This record gives sequence, structure tokens and C-alpha cells, in this order.
Amino acid sequence: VARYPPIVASMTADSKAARQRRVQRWQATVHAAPSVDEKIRILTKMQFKKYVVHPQISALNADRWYQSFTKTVFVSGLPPAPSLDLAALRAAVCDCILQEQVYVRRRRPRSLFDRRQALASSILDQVVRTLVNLLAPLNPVLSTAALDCKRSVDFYWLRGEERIPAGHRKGHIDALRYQINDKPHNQIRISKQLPEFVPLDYSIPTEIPVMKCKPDKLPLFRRQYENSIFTGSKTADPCCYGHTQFHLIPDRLKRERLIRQNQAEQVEAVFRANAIASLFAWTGAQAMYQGFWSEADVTRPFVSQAVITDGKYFSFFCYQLNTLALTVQADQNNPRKNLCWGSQSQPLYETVEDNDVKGFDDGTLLQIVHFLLNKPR
Amino acid sequence: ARNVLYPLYQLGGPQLRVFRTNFFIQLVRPGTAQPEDTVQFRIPMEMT
Amino acid sequence: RARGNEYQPSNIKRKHKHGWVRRLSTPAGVQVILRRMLKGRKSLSH
Amino acid sequence: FHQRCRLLEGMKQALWLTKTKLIEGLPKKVLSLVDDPANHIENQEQRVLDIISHARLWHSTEDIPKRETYCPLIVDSLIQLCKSQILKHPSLARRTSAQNCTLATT
RNA sequence: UCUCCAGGCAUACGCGUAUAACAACUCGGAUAACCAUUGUUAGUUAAUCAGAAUAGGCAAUAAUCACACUAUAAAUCACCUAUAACUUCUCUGUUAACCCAACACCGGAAUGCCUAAAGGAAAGAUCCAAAAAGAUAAAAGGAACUCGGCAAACAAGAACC
RNA sequence: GAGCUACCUAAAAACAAUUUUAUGAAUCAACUCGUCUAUGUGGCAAAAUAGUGAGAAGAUUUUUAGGUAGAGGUGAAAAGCCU
Ligand SMILES: [Mg+2]
Ligand SMILES: [Mg+2]
Ligand SMILES: [Mg+2]
Ligand SMILES: [Mg+2]
Ligand SMILES: [Mg+2]
Ligand SMILES: [Mg+2]
Ligand SMILES: [Mg+2]
Ligand SMILES: [Mg+2]
Ligand SMILES: [Mg+2]
Ligand SMILES: [Mg+2]
Ligand SMILES: [Mg+2]
Ligand SMILES: [Mg+2]
Ligand SMILES: [Mg+2]
Ligand SMILES: [Mg+2]
Ligand SMILES: [Mg+2]
Ligand SMILES: [Mg+2]
Ligand SMILES: [Mg+2]
Ligand SMILES: [Mg+2]
Ligand SMILES: [Mg+2]
Ligand SMILES: [Mg+2]
Ligand SMILES: [Mg+2]
Ligand SMILES: [Mg+2]
Ligand SMILES: [Mg+2]
Repeated sequence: VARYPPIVASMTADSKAARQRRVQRWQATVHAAPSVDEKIRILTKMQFKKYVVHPQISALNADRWYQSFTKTVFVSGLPPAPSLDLAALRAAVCDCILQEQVYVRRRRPRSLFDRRQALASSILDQVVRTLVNLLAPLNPVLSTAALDCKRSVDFYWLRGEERIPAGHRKGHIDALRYQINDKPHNQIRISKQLPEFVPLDYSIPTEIPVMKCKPDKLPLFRRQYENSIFTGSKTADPCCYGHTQFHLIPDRLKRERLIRQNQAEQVEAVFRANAIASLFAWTGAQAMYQGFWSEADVTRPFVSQAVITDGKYFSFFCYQLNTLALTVQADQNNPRKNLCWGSQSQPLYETVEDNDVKGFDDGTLLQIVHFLLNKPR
Repeated sequence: ARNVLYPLYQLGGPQLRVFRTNFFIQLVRPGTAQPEDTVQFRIPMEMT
Repeated sequence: RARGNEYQPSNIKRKHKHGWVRRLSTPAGVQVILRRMLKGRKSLSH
Repeated sequence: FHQRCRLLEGMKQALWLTKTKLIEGLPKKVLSLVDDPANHIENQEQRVLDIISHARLWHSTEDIPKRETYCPLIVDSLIQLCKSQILKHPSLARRTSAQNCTLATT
């Protein structure tokens, strides 16, 4: 009947073990917060220097770097696995391309450099809106979904640690902070989660890339400002899940420029980096809207898909989020990893001659339709 | 080329050709750890 | 209050108040430069 | 007459310039359309309220959005809400929309 | 690992290598250890962070969650008509324990976020004297103190020239 | 010589909580000032520290750039301030 005190470190001492106990004290406040807003507020109120991750970035091999920052496995292809008058959709989509390119009269941009970019934006907005309208009868969820134009999606997370190399804080250990601030051209948000693409705890032999250098060597720079976790709408919004995201590659990153710059192999890499960064930010933000964070990992895989286009070519990506436990404390013993599926870019049409689009490919249109026909179970 | 005048360019002008090069560079060992593709150079201050 | 901290550095003020362009703006300022040239000063102006 | 012109006499000047007669109220045919219960959208009141809340508050990360953002958003959301009636009426597929289109006459 | 303290991180302005490693142990830190010192070598990577065609016509209606309101001190290019041009990424800032005070000065120093998850150490060793400084406690008394209730107080109330 | 200080011009910024007849109102932070006492008196300081105090939505405070120069400037006149 001896009540020995528990063998734990001091709360107030100046030691590593004592600090870790103070970390758990703060984290317990998050576990004890009833509202999802308090959990996010507590998790993000303290601002420090963080790497700013750009989904669209000209850095070489950014896709492999982005996998390490996210713990994402990239699998080439599509995730393992209703008559809709394909001709009717083809006619409407062809009309969308012709309308903006050949028929509408507007005050042209003053810049003389945005004219090509503005044209690409116009058609993609038209294509997305009409397809989400034409395909609504087959998939009723799209009727109640929310269509967003250039809305902000934000995710903030910790992964890894570093020893501060200089200054009065030399030798202190600090976690590596990352934030993705993204503004997808278009995205669709629904009030019901999509079905998973693979079972949680799914395992494959492929290995996430390991980067020898720090994030800086891939040109990446730090700033300190508001930490934000955003899905495109506030937590009060009923439509708290994601269906599909549409991204337009900037003209700076388009195929012809890259070949001239001699970075031919980066044509596909540009698409993949945008998908991995954008979809991890979206799904991770959705998961945190449900109360899941690094110390309370997701119980349900979180899924979203994106189509990434340079205005003519299209690529399709599927993402499944299995882990928000990316921190050193939470990732010490984690068999889970996040999954991304992607396909090579394929043209949707070749050129507009006379008033008829030439080279239109049905196959690419089906992939857009199949993505839009995905429904919650 | 450094320490020389460049012919001023105006619309329709020829291409600027430097037949003999005045820029001298040296390959240096990286002080920090760099990706395998990256190579460091010390170049004259007037080189872009 | 404690004195001695009357210098509150600002490069814009320094070059505008004591710079090359300021000194050449007036004939009196040009004569300032001539005097410093005749003495052999290494620094003619800020 | 362009966007920024503000007629001093208001409608009366605009009626004179365009040689038109003004009748208060919308046409009876248009009014009668929504009196029909069939046109009523499912959960109409709640969805409109959510649109207002999203346009004014939820869409942005900021505490108080500005009119240059929500004013376009409120209208675009409403059109999408009305555009969902294609389930009931397949004819609505015969109309399309453009943006920032120039109109002119002499 | 323990004990204790509670302004930290960014940006601006400024500063100009004080940054980091190695080697030294002359000088510098008001002492050592160790380096903020000496020598040598290295460093700060951006199309998003930051800096850096012409001529005409023309405007009554604040902001404050802008709605209701009230107010008075009366309060921020655009748009249009014509002309001309008809595809672009170079350049520069980015290190630090730092600046103004002759000093590694208890001083001065703007904004954003946050209040301990960040950042730190009051004691070189010993002793327990006087005087001096600071904190706490007070038997009985309660302004008898003093130029004056100055200072302090388990008080911090009232009133008049 | 107005990077201090005096006043002005332009462009900006900050003000929590609590009460109120709704404000050069009240309580009291941040912030600004400097009442009284002790310490310090070649000091940490060529005017500070420690307490105690005054204002704290305004005739407020603060930042950046510009302006007025000695027979002068500025001054809610202390003959005060102008490194
Ligand atoms: Mg002096
Ligand atoms: Mg000043
Ligand atoms: Mg050594
Ligand atoms: Mg010594
Ligand atoms: Mg050092
Ligand atoms: Mg040294
Ligand atoms: Mg730095
Ligand atoms: Mg001094
Ligand atoms: Mg600490
Ligand atoms: Mg001692
Ligand atoms: Mg006592
Ligand atoms: Mg007594
Ligand atoms: Mg007496
Ligand atoms: Mg007596
Ligand atoms: Mg007293
Ligand atoms: Mg001044
Ligand atoms: Mg207040
Ligand atoms: Mg008052
Ligand atoms: Mg008071
Ligand atoms: Mg008072
Ligand atoms: Mg005065
Ligand atoms: Mg007098
Ligand atoms: Mg007198």
C-alpha cells in the first residue's frame, strides 16, 4: 500500500524531457476543445517562420520535394476500380471553346501579355460550368454542390526538425513549418464525403523520396505571417468536403517555354507538383475541419481529385489522405502514408480553324465526365 | 564582355555578338550541401 | 532626459542633406567641395 | 452613355432618350410563374440563406469581406441556384452565359 | 537532468560581416571557462517576399460590420473616345547575439502576431562584524515625531479656506 | 546646421476591458508624461534607477519624408528651444 509518485519529468525544469511534458500540456488543451474552431485556433495562433510552398512553381524536381514535405506516394495511372449522350456533351464543350475564342466581343486586356492567359481562363470557366450543369441530371449531388472561382485553399503543417545553425538560438531544435496557400481556378465542394479509393492502412512497396538537402536548395523561402487552414469556405459552411479541383498552369510554366529553357523533363513534373500540393492542402484542410490533427489522426481516408490543364492539355489526379501525423512526435511509428494517382497530360483539342474546333479528343472528355460523375455512397 | 561599351539597341537592330569573351569563371566546391545537379560558380560581378 | 543620442540615422536624410547633388546645387556648396579638394580630403561629401 | 455616366434626372431622362413608357411592377406572366408551387426549389429558403451567408461571411478568410468580392459572388451563386432547375426543365440547357460582354448601339 | 525567472518571434529603419567552421591564446570581454578577440576558409540562391505609349472628354451623394440610423470637424486611378504597339524573367535586397547612447551602458527605439510551445539565470569561493542600503514582523501606546503625518501604515475616508 | 528640439506641410499608424446624461465624461491597462520620496552623485545614466503618482477617443500619442537659419528661425512667453 505504497503510493509512489509517477516517474515523469518536471513541468518547469529547463530540460528536453521537461519541455516535452509542457508540449503535451498544450496539446491536451486541443484534445479538450469541443469546437473545431478552437482546435484550429489553438493549433495556429502562434506565428513562426515557415516555408511557403507554391503548388505552381518553376523549381526543378519540385514534385519529389513536395512528396517528402507531405509523405505522399505518387502512383502513375488511375486509382484501382450511365448513358449520358457523349455527342451532346461534345457539342456543348466545343461551343464553349468557340464562344470565348471566336464569338464574344470584349475590351481586350491592356497588358498584351495576359491575352493568351485570359483566354485560357475564359474557356476553362465555361467548360467547368457547362459540364457541371449538363452532368447534374445524372449525378444529382452536383445540383447542390458549390462552384468556386479562384477561392483560397490553405493548409499549415509541421514535418521534420532542424537545428538552428546561427545566432543566439544556435543549437535549438525547431520543427520545419510549411504552408500551402493556393487559389484553384475552380473547385467543387459537396456536403457528403466521397468514397475512398483504397482501404485505410493500404501499403505498397513504393518508397517516398528522401531529400538530402534542406528545403532551401529547392528554391524555397521562409516568411512569418498568419497561419491559415482553409478549404475554400469557413467551418460554418455545410458544404465542407471536396469533389474536384480545376487548375490552370501559368503561361510561364507552359510546354513551349520549358523546352526552350532546356528543362524538357519538367513538363510532367509541373503537373504533378501542382496536384500533390493542391490536393494535400485541400484534403488536409477538410480533415482538420472534422477535428483530425497530428495527435488525433484521421479515422476515415479523405479523398479529392483534380484536373490540371495548361489550357489545351489536361492531366487528371486522385489523392487520398491517410495521415495528418506528419510531425516528429506523431510520425515516429506510423505505417500509413498518403497516396496520389496521376496520368500523363493529353490534349483536349488541337486548334480552332474557321469556326470549328479541330482535333477534339473524346477520350479526355470522358475522364473529365467520369471525375464529375463520382458520387458519395 | 566586361569593361567595354555595348552598341545601343534600337528597334530593328542586329543581334549583339561578342566574338572574344572577357568573362572568366571558376568552379568552386560548395560550402554547404547541395543537390547532385547543382554546381557552384564564382563569376564576374558584371555577368548575368 | 538623457542626451547624447541626437544622431538618428537615416540614409535618405544623410544623402539629401550632405550628398554630392546637394553640394553642387548652390555655388556656396561647390566652394565647400573646392576647399575639401584643395586640402586633399579623401571624402569630398557623403 | 457609358457605365460611369449618372443621369441627373434619373429614369425620366432615360425614358425620354429611349422613347419608352414605364409600367410599375413586373409582367403578370413572369409573376405567375413562381406562384406555381412546382417551380419552388427544394429547401429554397435555406439555400438562399446559405448563399447570403457564404457570400458575405464564409467565402473568405477575412473577418469582414468587401463589396468588390461578395457583390459578384452573391449574384453568381444565385444564378447557379436557379440554374439547378434543369432537373425539372430540360429546356434550360438551350441557354448559355458569357461575362464582361460589350454592348453598343447608335 | 534539476531549481528558478518571464517579452518572445517577425518586419521596418539602422548597422556592414559582429554570421558559421577550423586554427590560435599576443591584443579585445572590465575575470576565467569559452569566445563577441586574432588568422584562414566559407556564406545570404525568388516572375509569387521586397525594390526598380500618346491625346482628348468627365464626376453633387464619406467613414464607422453601412442597414436603420444620427451626426459635424464634412472626410480617397477609374470610366469613355480615338491613336500606337501585337508575346516577356533580366537587374537589385535576403547572414548575425546587430541600431542611437565614447563601453558587451539598469537608457532611447516604430508596426504585426502572440504571452510561453518562444526566451532566459539573481549566487567566482567563503564568512555572518560595524556603518550604509532594501524587504518583512511588532508587546503596550497611537503623531507624543517633525518645519510639515515626510516616509510608512491591517488606513486610502470626511470637510473647509 | 531643424536625423536633437520648436512650430508647420504631406502621407500613414495606434487606442483592450469596464461604466456613462455620449463625451477635450468616468475607472484603469498598453502608450505618453514626470508629482513626491529614497537611492545614485566620475553613477547603469554628462539627468538614471526603484517606488509612488498625472493623462490615457483626444488641444491625444506615435512613424516616415519635406519646410522655416543666427541682423535669423520657432515659441498655448519659460526671454523657452534651434545637435
Ligand atoms: Mg553627441
Ligand atoms: Mg525622430
Ligand atoms: Mg576552438
Ligand atoms: Mg582579460
Ligand atoms: Mg559567433
Ligand atoms: Mg572571428
Ligand atoms: Mg534572416
Ligand atoms: Mg554615455
Ligand atoms: Mg525556454
Ligand atoms: Mg555573492
Ligand atoms: Mg509592515
Ligand atoms: Mg507596535
Ligand atoms: Mg506635534
Ligand atoms: Mg517635539
Ligand atoms: Mg506620505
Ligand atoms: Mg524633422
Ligand atoms: Mg478604448
Ligand atoms: Mg477624459
Ligand atoms: Mg487617472
Ligand atoms: Mg482625472
Ligand atoms: Mg508647444
Ligand atoms: Mg514671463
Ligand atoms: Mg523673467
